[PDB]
Amino acid sequence: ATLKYICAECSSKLSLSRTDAVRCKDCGHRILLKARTKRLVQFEAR
Amino acid sequence: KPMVNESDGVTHALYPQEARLRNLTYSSGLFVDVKKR
Amino acid sequence: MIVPVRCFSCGKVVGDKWESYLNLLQEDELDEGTALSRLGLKRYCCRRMILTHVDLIEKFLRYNP
Ligand SMILES: [Zn+2]
Ligand SMILES: [Zn+2]
Repeated sequence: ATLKYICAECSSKLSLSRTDAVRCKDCGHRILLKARTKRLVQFEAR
Repeated sequence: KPMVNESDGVTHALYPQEARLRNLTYSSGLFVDVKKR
Repeated sequence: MIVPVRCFSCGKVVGDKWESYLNLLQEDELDEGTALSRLGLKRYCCRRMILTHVDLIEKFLRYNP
């Protein structure tokens, strides 16, 4: 139910905000992606 | 061997892939045995 | 980089023939030139289509998240 971020390696949903640094629970690997949009995108099929 | 000495953190063993993303420099330590006399 | 659904030049689907083709190869041990022919790929347009594809995706998959 709802997510905000993700880890490059240990692909695990996070969810944060200012103050709590930008790392992850377990492995540091301080990267993190930003998981898709909720409002699905549509495509021409040509 | 290559490593990231970031503050508010220890010292991660840096791998290219990360330096690329994080804009870091895949470099390492230069140590020399000085003599005090 | 996945098998081309349908051949650029003429139109014949070719989306399926991949696995078949890759099979009449390592198993039934035939030579490409023929395997294709077996798969119904007459004219060279559809023919070069399969014979040249580099299925990179297989490497792409070997990655991770
Ligand atoms: Zn993590
Ligand atoms: Zn063709």
